[PDB]
Amino acid sequence: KYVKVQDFYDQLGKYVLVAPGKFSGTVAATDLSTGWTMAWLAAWNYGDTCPIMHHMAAFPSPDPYKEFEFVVNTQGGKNLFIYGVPVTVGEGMKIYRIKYDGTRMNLQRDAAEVSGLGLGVHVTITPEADGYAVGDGQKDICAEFDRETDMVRYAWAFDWDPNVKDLKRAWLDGGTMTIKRLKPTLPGGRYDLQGSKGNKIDWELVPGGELAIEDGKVSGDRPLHSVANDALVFDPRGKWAVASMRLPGVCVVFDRENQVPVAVLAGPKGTPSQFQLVKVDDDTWTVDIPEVISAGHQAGFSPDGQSFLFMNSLRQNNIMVWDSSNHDDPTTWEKKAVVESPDWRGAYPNTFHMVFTPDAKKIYVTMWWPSPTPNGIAVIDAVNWEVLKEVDLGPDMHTLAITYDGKFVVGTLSGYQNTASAIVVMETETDEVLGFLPSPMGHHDNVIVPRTLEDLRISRSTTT
Amino acid sequence: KYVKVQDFYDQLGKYVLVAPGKFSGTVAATDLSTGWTMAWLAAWNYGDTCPIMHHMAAFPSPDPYKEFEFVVNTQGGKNLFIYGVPVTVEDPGEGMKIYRIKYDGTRMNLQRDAAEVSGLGLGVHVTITPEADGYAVGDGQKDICAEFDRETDMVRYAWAFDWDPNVKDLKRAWLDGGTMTIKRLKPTLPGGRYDLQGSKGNKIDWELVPGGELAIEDGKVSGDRPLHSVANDALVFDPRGKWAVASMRLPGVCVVFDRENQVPVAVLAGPKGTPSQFQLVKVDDDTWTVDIPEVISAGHQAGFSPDGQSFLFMNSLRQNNIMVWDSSNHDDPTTWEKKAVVESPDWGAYPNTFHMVFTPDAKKIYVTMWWPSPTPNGIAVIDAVNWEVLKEVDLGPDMHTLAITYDGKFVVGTLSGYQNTASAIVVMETETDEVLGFLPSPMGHHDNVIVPRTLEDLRISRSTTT
Ligand SMILES: [Cu+2]
Ligand SMILES: [Cu+2]
Ligand SMILES: [Cu+2]
Ligand SMILES: [Cu+2]
Ligand SMILES: [Cu+2]
Ligand SMILES: [Cu+2]
Ligand SMILES: [Cu+2]
Ligand SMILES: [Cu+2]
Ligand SMILES: [Cu+2]
Ligand SMILES: [Cu+2]
Ligand SMILES: [Cu+2]
Ligand SMILES: [Cu+2]
Ligand SMILES: [Cu+2]
Ligand SMILES: [Cu+2]
Ligand SMILES: [Cu+2]
Repeated sequence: KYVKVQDFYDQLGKYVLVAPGKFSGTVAATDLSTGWTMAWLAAWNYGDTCPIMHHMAAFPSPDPYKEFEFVVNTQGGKNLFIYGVPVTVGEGMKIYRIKYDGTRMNLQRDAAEVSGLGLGVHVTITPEADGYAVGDGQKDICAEFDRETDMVRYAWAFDWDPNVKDLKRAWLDGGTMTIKRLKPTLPGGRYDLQGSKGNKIDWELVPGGELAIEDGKVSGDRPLHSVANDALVFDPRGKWAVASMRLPGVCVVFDRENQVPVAVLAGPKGTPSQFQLVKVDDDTWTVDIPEVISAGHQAGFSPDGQSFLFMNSLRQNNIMVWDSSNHDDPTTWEKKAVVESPDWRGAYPNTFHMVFTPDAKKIYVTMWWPSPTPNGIAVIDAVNWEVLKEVDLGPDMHTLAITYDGKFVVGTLSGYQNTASAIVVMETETDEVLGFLPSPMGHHDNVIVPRTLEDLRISRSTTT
Repeated sequence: KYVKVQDFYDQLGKYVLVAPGKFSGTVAATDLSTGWTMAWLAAWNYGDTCPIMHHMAAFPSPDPYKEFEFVVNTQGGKNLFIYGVPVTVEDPGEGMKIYRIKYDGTRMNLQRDAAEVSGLGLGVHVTITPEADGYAVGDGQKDICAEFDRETDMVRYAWAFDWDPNVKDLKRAWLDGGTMTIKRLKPTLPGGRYDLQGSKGNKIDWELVPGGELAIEDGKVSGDRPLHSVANDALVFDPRGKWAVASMRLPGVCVVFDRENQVPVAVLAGPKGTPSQFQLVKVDDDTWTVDIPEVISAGHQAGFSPDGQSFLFMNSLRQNNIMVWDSSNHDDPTTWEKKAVVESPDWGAYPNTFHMVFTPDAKKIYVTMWWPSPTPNGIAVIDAVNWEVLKEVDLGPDMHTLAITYDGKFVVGTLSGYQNTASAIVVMETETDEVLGFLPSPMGHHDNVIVPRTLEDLRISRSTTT
């Protein structure tokens, strides 16, 4: 007579959802098979004073219900003032290490404290699970870190040198981006880059962002020199990592072990496949970009690593795909398809998160707009590189994760920090929305805890 | 062939849940007909220094999807060190804020701290007046309660309470009895305002915990005046109007008050094998006393059936039961006689039974069964016509409040993981009392409400019970 919600959870299998809350200041893991919050943690409790918990990634655990670790970072400073919240008040850029122990979440350490390097945007796990990487776009630094020591393996620092020394034309009329090896300054191999240290801009570029800096609405010490770095993502086949740079519309493919950049991929339609990487000294490389056609954002590899994706955003909205089958040489990576839609012609929507099915035949991609247009999810034919369908969901759509058996896509909507928020679930057989679960959180990220190294091919490792 | 969770919600109705988060420092509204959080707020975002969001009560609105308003308080100080979380801030904000918050159909807005308006900060239960024309808050660290005007946030009246133990050692301070003083608390600053914000007036440094009466007796509760505590909890209202009843955990008595004339009228004695009442004696225009010979159990949960004929006060700890008064004589609460106890062979020291909700017809009540970790907590279903336990169901760690859908169809509760482990929203239907399931809830809720539509709704919301 009465409808039981456990009938709903039962289909989804034995999977743990974890998501950070941005302005809520909490991080929260959820049992998708019973509907319980297994545990949550509020950073304010540990003396954090802008706990804007931002991006996160979970390491594989052979049994998440007994134990899992993940990495979650924060933002602070003037990131507080960006959204709808009439705030009346900490630099953020903390890299917290946290273990769920079968019962509670336990803060283990701040790794930006250990390493000396604080970084505010995407967190990713290595394909080996022996490390993680973070990027930040206020400092324009990404680094891989060791799992065991929380020390930096390599860090890279990026600078824009505009052709036109004015914020309106700084990117459009092109210029030169410098790829620089960033080395420690402090005793014991530590950096002096915690919190604010080394910010070029006093807050992260939000969506629609590149215009705000162009038009001068974004203060800081060096905005003419921003490239806004977002993510360092991983080739699921090892060796390579790719740093995405939002403003000049490029990714750089780094060699992981040899600690060198190897290819610079060009994002927009109307550019070749790659630009031309140019060694200056041992620590320094450059790349010429005659004009920037569009700012890009989302990047990621298919889980077999045959395919490599960048989202152009705003000036163009599409998905750029490269042929990445040659594991051997990323200089040989060539454009193979572009994903466009008639519905992508305007300034919005934008496509800033994704997940693949494990068989590499579909992607699911978020579709973002400011209030009030509702946001949603496009389904991508990842073989034919075609839009299959677009379902509208609601306000402020963020990330997408997928249960590892390929069956459900678990997403977050985060209400611009001030309105409706939720977890949406979508089955992947016929892509019907099964519905929404209460998520009183500002999530800009979400994971299902993975069990295996292979699981990470579709977690927060290969894509953001 | 897939189950849609939308079908779960489609049955629930057009109801809107609100719960505060305690150590999560957040408050959220959930739409029970869709799954969505409608909005959430994070107090830290407003320079709140200890955002332990604590008790809440919501005002009726013709359409809560268009607008509702609520009241939410905070705790600060050594309350932070109470739980399993190894908080690291040693010298936290004082809490005792009283937030007025409006949901405008899109978001939550912090209106004002009513405790800054009035000068009177209070940390425990928050309840709405049944004319919905104000609210009340109580507090067991400073043992004061008070009704506020909804429109000015100024105090209508405030009562301080103080204990004078027969035997002046913390072990015997309540068991060997004593005398409680009820004192009219008048404002001492310009603008009709009190000087009682933050930790001001604290007699002990934390609200006593369930089972806590022992911990204070043993000298384990620090503070200025631990011997002079009564641990006031709540000021709940007769839904017929007229009376507010104040609950005192350590003496095991509730004081009935005339809300319009601002005098106490009765003192109801909680424990089995005490009379109905104890003699309320008048000293002067501002001061009453009552002698309690000996205090045989601490009490906690206190409130009224939706029709006002019954008033309940749960003994907790030394006895565990539900004490029930014949409260039908709305003209004269000196005539309120005990008519029944509720017992259970499986009640006690624990479980501790510290929240309740009635059905709108006043036929059943759902009461919380609380234990420390790891004993499963849950809900007991009571027969309120016969005064018997019908059923108990096991749910999970750290059960807290109960609300009910206004058609009377779904009890909706919260479990709060001790601030550190599992937490959820619980749905249970009232026709045959089955547990329909759980909804993620990442908060340490000590309260939750369903936003009422009418004045009649409130009789089964945060107004009559806590
Ligand atoms: Cu982000
Ligand atoms: Cu310059
Ligand atoms: Cu991003
Ligand atoms: Cu190879
Ligand atoms: Cu967004
Ligand atoms: Cu973000
Ligand atoms: Cu996002
Ligand atoms: Cu209903
Ligand atoms: Cu309480
Ligand atoms: Cu004394
Ligand atoms: Cu209470
Ligand atoms: Cu009357
Ligand atoms: Cu509790
Ligand atoms: Cu409670
Ligand atoms: Cu409480």
